[PDB]
Amino acid sequence: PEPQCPPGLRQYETMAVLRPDMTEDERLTLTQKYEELLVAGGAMYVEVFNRGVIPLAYSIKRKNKAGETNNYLDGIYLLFTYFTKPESISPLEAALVTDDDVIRSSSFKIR
Amino acid sequence: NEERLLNRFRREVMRAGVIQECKRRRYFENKQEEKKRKHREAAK
Amino acid sequence: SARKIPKGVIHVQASFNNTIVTVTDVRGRVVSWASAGTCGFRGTKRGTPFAAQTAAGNAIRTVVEQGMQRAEVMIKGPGLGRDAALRAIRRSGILLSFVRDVTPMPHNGCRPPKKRRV
Amino acid sequence: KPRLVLKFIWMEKNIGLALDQTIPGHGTVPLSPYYFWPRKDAWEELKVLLENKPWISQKQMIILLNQATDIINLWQQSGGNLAS
Amino acid sequence: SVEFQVFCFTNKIRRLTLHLELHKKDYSSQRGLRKTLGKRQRLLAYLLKINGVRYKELISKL
Amino acid sequence: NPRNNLISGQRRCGKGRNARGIITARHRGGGHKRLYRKIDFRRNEKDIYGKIVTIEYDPNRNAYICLIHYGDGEKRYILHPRGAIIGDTIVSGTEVPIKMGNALPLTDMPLGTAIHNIEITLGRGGQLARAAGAVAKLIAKEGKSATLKLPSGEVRLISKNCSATVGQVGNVGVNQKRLGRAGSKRWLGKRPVVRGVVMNPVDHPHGGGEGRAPIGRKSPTTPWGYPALGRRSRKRNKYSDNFIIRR
Amino acid sequence: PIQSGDRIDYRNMSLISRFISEQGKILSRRVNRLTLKQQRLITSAIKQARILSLLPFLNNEKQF
RNA sequence: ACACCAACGGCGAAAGCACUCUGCUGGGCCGACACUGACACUGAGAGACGAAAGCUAGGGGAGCGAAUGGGAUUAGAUACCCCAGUAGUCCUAGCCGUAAACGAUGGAUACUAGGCGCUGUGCGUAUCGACCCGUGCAGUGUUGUAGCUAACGCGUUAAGUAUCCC
Repeated sequence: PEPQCPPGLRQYETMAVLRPDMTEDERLTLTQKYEELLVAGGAMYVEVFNRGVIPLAYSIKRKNKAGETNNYLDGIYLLFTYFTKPESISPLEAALVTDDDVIRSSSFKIR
Repeated sequence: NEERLLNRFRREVMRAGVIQECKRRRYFENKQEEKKRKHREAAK
Repeated sequence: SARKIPKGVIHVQASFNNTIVTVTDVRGRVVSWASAGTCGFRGTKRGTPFAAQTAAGNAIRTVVEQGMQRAEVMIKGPGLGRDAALRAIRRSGILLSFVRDVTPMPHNGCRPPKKRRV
Repeated sequence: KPRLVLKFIWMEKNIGLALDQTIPGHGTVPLSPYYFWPRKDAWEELKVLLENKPWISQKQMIILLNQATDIINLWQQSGGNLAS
Repeated sequence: SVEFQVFCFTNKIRRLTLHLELHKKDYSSQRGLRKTLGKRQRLLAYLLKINGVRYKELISKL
Repeated sequence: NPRNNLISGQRRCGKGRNARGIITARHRGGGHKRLYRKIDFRRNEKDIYGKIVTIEYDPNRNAYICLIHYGDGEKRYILHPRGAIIGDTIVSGTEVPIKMGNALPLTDMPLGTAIHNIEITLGRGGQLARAAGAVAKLIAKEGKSATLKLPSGEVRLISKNCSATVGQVGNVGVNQKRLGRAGSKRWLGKRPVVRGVVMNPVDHPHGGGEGRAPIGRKSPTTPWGYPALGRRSRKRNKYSDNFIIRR
Repeated sequence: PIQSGDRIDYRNMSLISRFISEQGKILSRRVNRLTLKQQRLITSAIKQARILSLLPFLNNEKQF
C-alpha cells in the first residue's frame, strides 16, 4: 500500500523520544506539529504510531528553554512512518530539536 | 568466600591489555599490524 | 565519626607504580584512604603486591569503629596491585558483595604520549 | 543441538580446562580443547571459543563456564595452600 | 542513439554544474564533469568526422 | 531617497573635543560635516511588521544602517545584521520567532544565540555590542539574570527583561579595509598623535635628552603620570555583576 | 543462523542483543557467524540503537 | 579524536576514506539486444587533484608536542629517560606540489594448468524460504604447472607469450 506514491518523491521514518511525564498534549501537540509537517509534506503520512515508555540506557541533558534541569530514565518512543519530498527535511530536524517534548530525534530512510 | 579469583578470570574477557596498549603513543599501521597481526593470530 | 552505616564502597586506584585503597560511603564522603605511600615505604618498593596487601590492610583495619559488614569494591586501572588487594579484602573476609571495575576505557579521546624507546 | 561437557584436571602446579562442544542446526565437529599448563588464560580462551562458535546457546556456554570457573577457583585455593 | 547521448550529457553537465558552482569544493565530481566533457567531445568529433550538415544541426540545437 | 527628514539635522559641531575649550579628548578635528543618523535603538512599536528598503552608509558608525518602513506610516533606521536581504521583513515583539534582524526581550528565546543589540537595563536606548561585527552569545539564564558572553571574551549576568535584536551585525569586512592612502586617517577627523620619547620633560614624563631616549622611568607612563601597562583603571566596588573577566 | 526473513532494524531488539555481549559491545563476524552483509547491517543498526539509548555504551562490572 | 564492530575486509584514479543520520553528487559491477555503429587505446606540451611537515590571513587551543627551560644518567650530554612547555596539531579561505606518493612493478587489448579463499551480482538444484551445491562474469588474496629470470621469485591481477603508446 505504501509503494503507490513513491513515483515522485521519497520515504522516511523518524524516531523521536519524549518526556515521560505528560500524557496530555503529547499525542496531541506533537501530532499538531505533524500537521505542520503536513503543510510541508502532504503525502501518505500514515502510521505515526506510538510505542510504550520503557527505561532507556542512559540519558542526561534535556535543555529546556532556559531550564536545563531534568535528567531522565524513561521516555515515550514515537516514530513516524511518514513520506515526503527530500526537500525540507532539515526543517523537520530543527522542529524535532527545538521543541521541548522531543529530545534525541534521529530520522531514517528505510528502503 | 573462598580464595578463588574470577575477577582476573573474567578480566581477560575484555583485558586490561587495552590499557597497557593505550599508555604509549598513537602510532600507525606498522605497530598496529605488529600488535594486531599478533593479536589476530592469537585468537585463531 | 560518620553516618554509621556498615555498607560502603571501596575504591582501589591500582596504578602502574602505586596503589591507593580508599573507602567511602554511598554518597561519596571518604571515611579513610590509605595508599602505598601512606604505609611507610616509598620509592621503587611502592606499587608491589606486598604494598597492596599492607596498604589494604592498614586501610580497612581502621574501619573497625564502623565494623562494615556489607562491602563492595570498585577497583580501577592496570598494575600489579589488584589481586593482592582482593586477597587482602577477602582475608579480612567482610561481606564483599561484588567487586567491579570502573577503569576509564576511552573511545579514542586524547592522544597518549610518545613511546619510550627504552 | 546436543549438550555439553567441560572436563577439568587438577594437578598441583597446573590446571587444565577442556571444553567439549556440540552441534547447532549446522552439523559441526568440535574437539575438546584443553587449556594448558602455562599461565595463559583458560576462561577467556574457552568463553571466546564459545562466542566464536555462535553455534552454542547462551545457557550452554554459561553452564560450562560456571563449571570451569568453579574448578579454576578450587585450583587457585589448592595452589595457594597445599590441599594435597 | 547518438543525439540522446550528446543531449543527455548536456543535461548531465547542466545539472551537475548547477550542483557544483553553488558548492565549489567537491574535488571528486570534478572528474565526473571532465570525463563527461571529454566523452561528449569525442562524440562530437565523431559525428563531425561523419557529417557536415548533421553536425551543424547538432551545434545549432544547443 | 536622501533627505529622509530622519537624519535629524543639528548636532554638536563635527568630531568635537572641547569641554571648556581645553583639549581633553586628544587628536580630533578635520573631515567632513558628518551629519549624524538618529536611528531607532529602542524599538517602541512591538508586534507590527516592517520591511527593509535601503542600506545607507552611516558615517558615524563602523557598520551600515538600514531604513525600515512599517505597515503603518512611519520610517525608522536600525542596524542591519549580516544577512539583510533587501525587502526582508523585521518585527519587534515579545513572542516574535527568532529571525536574523528582529528584536525581542531576552527572556522569550533559547540559549546559545547570536544577538548584537542588547540592553543593560530597562528603558535605555541600546548599549552593548553594536559595532561592525560585535556579536554577543547567551549562556543559560537564571531567576532574574542571564549570563551573556559579549564580544570581548567577557561574560555578564544581566537583567532578563531587556530588549535584544537577534542577529550577527553586518559589515564585518572593515577588519580588512586598509587605510593605505596614509592621509585617510585625517579624513576621519583624527589628527596625528605625537610620541612620548620625542617630547620635552615639561610635556610628557618620558621627555628625553640626546638621541632616541630609552623610557627611563621604572614603568612606561601616561602623559599625566600614571603607569600605562597592566595598571587596571577600574573602581574596586561598582556592580559585581560580571562573572569572570575572562581576558 | 537466525535471519528470520524480516530485515534487521533498530526496532528489532530480539536478534539484536543476541549479538552484543552483556558488556554491551559488538561481536565480530567469525563469532556471530553471519555473512559480511548481515554483520555490517547489524553494525549500523546496533549503533543506531546505541544513539537511541536502547543499548548501553558500557555495562557496569559485576561479581557474585 | 571516534573504542568493541575491524576481516589476510569494502570504495577511490592516486593521496586517502570508519560514531550515526539527512541532503546533493561522482564512479563501479550485472542482465536483456533496447539503441548508435568503431565513436577505440595511449598521450608530447598542457590541466586537475595530490599524506605529512611548511607559509599568508582569521578563528580556536583539552591532549600530545619540535624549539626551549629545569632535573637525571654521563668524563662530557646541545640526546635517549622524566617535569613543565611555545609554534604546530583542528577549522575557514588560499599558496606550496614534495614523500619509501611502494605493488620499490606506466597504461590497454588478446592468449596460456590447477588447488584453497573472500566480495558483488546471474542461472539451475533444493525447497517453494532462509539455507546449500555447482556454476556465468567482474574484483581481491594465498600456494602453484608451463615459461621467464643472474638469483630471490613472478606466475590469468605475470616480472609468460605477443601488439600498440608514453
